[PDB]
Amino acid sequence: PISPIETVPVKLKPGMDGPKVKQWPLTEEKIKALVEICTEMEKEGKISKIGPENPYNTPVFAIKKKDSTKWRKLVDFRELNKRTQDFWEVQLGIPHPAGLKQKKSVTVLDVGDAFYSVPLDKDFRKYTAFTIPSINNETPGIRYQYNVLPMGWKGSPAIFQSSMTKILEPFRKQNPDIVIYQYMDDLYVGSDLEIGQHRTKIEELRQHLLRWGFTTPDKKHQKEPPFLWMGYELHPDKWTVQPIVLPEKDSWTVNDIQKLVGKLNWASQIYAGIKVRQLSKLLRGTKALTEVVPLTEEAELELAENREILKEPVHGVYYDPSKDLIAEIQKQGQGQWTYQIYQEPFKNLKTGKYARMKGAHTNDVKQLTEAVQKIATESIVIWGKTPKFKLPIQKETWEAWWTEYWQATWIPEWEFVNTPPLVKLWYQLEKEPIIGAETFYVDGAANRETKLGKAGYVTDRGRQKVVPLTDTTNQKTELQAIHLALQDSGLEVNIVTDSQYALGIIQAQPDKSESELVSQIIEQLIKKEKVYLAWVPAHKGIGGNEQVDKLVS
Amino acid sequence: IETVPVKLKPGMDGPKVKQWPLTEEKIKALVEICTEMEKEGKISKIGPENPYNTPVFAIKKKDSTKWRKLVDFRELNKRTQDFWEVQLGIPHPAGLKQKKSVTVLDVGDAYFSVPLDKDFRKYTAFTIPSINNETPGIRYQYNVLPQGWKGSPAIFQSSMTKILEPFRKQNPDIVIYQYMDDLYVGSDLEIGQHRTKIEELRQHLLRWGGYELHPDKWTVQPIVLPEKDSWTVNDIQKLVGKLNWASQIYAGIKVRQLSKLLRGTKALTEVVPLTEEAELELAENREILKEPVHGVYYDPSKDLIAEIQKQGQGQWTYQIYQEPFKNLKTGKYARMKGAHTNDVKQLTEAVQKIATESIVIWGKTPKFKLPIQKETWEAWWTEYWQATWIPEWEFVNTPPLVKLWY
DNA sequence: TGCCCCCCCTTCGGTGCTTTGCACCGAAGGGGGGG
Ligand SMILES: Nc1ccn([C@H]2C[C@H](O)[C@@H](COP(=O)(O)OP(=O)(O)OP(=O)(O)O)O2)c(=O)n1
Ligand SMILES: OC[C@H]1O[C@@](CO)(O[C@H]2O[C@H](CO)[C@@H](O)[C@H](O)[C@H]2O)[C@@H](O)[C@@H]1O
Ligand SMILES: [Mg+2]
Repeated sequence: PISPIETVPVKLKPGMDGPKVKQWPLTEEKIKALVEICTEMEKEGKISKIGPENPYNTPVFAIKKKDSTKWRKLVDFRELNKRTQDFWEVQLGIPHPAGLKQKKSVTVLDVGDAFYSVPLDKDFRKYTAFTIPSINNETPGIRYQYNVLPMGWKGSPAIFQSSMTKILEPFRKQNPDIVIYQYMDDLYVGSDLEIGQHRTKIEELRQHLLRWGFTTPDKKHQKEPPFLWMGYELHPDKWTVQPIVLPEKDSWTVNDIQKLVGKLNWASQIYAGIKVRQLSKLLRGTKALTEVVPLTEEAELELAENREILKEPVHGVYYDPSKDLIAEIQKQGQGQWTYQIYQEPFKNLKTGKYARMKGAHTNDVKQLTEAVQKIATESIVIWGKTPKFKLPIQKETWEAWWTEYWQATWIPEWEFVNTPPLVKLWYQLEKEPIIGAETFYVDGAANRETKLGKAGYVTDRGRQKVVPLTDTTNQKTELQAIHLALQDSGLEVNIVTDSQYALGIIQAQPDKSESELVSQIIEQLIKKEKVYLAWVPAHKGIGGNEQVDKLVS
Repeated sequence: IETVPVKLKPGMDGPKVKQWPLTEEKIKALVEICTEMEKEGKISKIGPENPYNTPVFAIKKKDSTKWRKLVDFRELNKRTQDFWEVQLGIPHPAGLKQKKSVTVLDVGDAYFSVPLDKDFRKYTAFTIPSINNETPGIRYQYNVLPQGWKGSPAIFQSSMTKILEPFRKQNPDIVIYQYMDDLYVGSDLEIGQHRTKIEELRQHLLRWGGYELHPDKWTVQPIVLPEKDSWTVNDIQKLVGKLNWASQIYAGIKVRQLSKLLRGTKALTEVVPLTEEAELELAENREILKEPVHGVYYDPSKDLIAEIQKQGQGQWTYQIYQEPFKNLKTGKYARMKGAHTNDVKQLTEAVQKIATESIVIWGKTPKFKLPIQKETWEAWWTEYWQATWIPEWEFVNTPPLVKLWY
């Protein structure tokens, strides 16, 4: 049926008119699919015949529903969508089963022909004009317009969800201890009533939906576990993902690897330890989706590791609001982190991973802090609170980081957990110059227009060096000059530069970088005992710096 | 009443900013608050055909246990028409910063007695989120002058002055400044006699519909140079770099006769004696750094900018300026929250006190340059916010080339 | 040959800097998943 809910007023964008796009050819199996849908949507009043005074059109097609023996009608409203007003979408996220409480009685219902039970603004219907082909050659076609929400229109999902929300609200208020998870036309209904009273409330919910035109076919009325919901399986005490099948291939195209990583990312919500760094490395610098990419040795290993993890059966548990949330993080290498969120040990609510490189130069402590921030946000979304953290970093390491890093940084309540590899600072610059250490005055200049430069140093022990550099930059020659001083110095060194840029990077104490040259500087910094790094202004005649700047020019 | 016609600035559209996640206790409060406002007609339930949105969250003061709804209308206020162009702005009184004590009162509720132009209401939409996205968001828009909107003090202008004019006659030497939803009221009365005419002011207001500031101890911290008996090459290098930067701010500061103390390729720890002409140069530079800079005046047509630096051990330096190197105010914020541990809390508190000082002194908040990663700030700042206003800010990572402000 | 949402990984183009490349950021392209 068609809901008697008031329609939602909708506009085209200012200046714009309607679509005018001739129809294309379809199979006979799909023409008879739609004529059966379309003379029958007309009898129930979902569409109406029109003709030549309405100048608009938009092409139409059908795909097979995932239930087989049923077809989904779709119109290619790409043109109308562009000239239709913007909407504020009210679907703000996706419910997750780790946010659910244990319930004594559970039911899953789905509304039938959801979109077609919601009417469309009277004044907007004429822009939904289309035509049914019937073998193209035999007849020009029959023109209709939508009286209800069409599948493929930009505004249909939001107008349905908002309509469903208004219809549900009387029932929610009248029944505050029945949880209704509402995603599109899919309703999860849990309660702590014995199944008798529960099914009374269920049939009363369905009858309330029916008065407002929303059927709930028995076909999609789940009454017993395991419930199929949002891609998962809900058992009474636990939940699982529906089975994940990864591609297996002799030869891999870029698109195959793209699909592989996406599935692994989906699996990572419950399968701990998933890694995709080396498989995704294969997608860089590629230029086509059909390009055959051979797997590197490292990608084969990573895929094999994931395949071992996935052959194991896993489950999540549900949320107990009387117990604390606990998040534990482990380091995996190459900027990869994996985490589990639980309340009782060895009983995961869910898992996840963090593996983004923010910045050209960073360190493990920064990335641990980012992983904490992602977990904190995800916990607010799912449970409305942040968890207590268990982290593989020691209090002294963190304390040394937030006193010598100049940016404000923080991490909540956390308990140190000894799960190597531990997160650590890989070097620390001295706060003061070092007695007995050699002093290097470093400098490098480059020619903006020529690409050619030089890096070099002068030394309080009389040492000097200049290396010529080609196809370089100003900032590179300054980094290179610091590279030389670290290369030719002993275990303890004092370095004076005039590049704020180079000071900025190194003083942040990075341990990884997208720059090979910065990576070289980092490996040298880690092998040293003590390093004091000092800045001076250039071209003000200051001893050491002036002499080296002479030598580089 | 009659609405006042309101416009966005030419060629600008309304705000389109996504709601961010909220805790359980903040969502419940917003649901409690907004259902009451809907019942009183102050807001209306809307749907997705309104394409605008503004984030909403909630704050609770340490002293005031009740939750306060806070709509982040920064985007909308930027796009709203000027009201100084239409002559309905609020003049700032110079005397407020002179007063012994200033108390801040939240009078945003008075706005809810005046309706908003029906054609402007759609720009005020906001969306309450759902825990675990159990439901779609719930959308409202205002029917009255919104709290946090810069047009509300301007439209309510004529009315607030008439509510306040008996108090203003009765008490000539107390000065009252409206800024957004806040009344900043200052006087010279005793530390606790001042508080009682606060309470009389509030009853007169409660008739129709924070903590005590103390400006005469908002001391400036100048640039100061180290004092030692002995100086290493590194000390002189750092001191020459510190004054070479400061010469962009001050006039006639010189390094020529400390620089050549370092002629030659010297070790960083070698102790160089001080010439008489280097003590000449230093003791004098101490004096230019002593007293403030000549030629620096506030311009109300230009923006205020604020820079902050973490210095450690709980302390935070800041500078407020409009043109670079012409500081209207230099300062040092110190915490005493207890444990010394939380950088984000200290910086959030520092921003509120610095912005409070600009309101008292100049009448508007500065645009902050914050020494913090964007996503570290956004993970935590609403936890510590206590003001009904929100300043504009941006995120910088400037390493300290020199420790200029210590 | 459709629509809306969330997630991750990669690429690209805009912005500001007392710059001449560099680092940051948001959008857009692919993938996963949901209805
Ligand atoms: N590929 C898809 C799947 C779903 N939907 C939207 C329109 C649907 O009406 C609604 C609900 O999805 P369903 O699978 O439940 O389809 P229907 O409710 O329309 O029909 P049925 O009775 O088979 O459930 O979500 C869509 O636009 N495109
Ligand atoms: O923190 C920046 C972040 O906040 C948003 C809103 O969530 O923008 C707000 O803050 C900006 C900085 O002051 C303002 O310019 C803007 O008007 C205000 O809405 C996001 O847009 C932005 O990513
Ligand atoms: Mg359905």
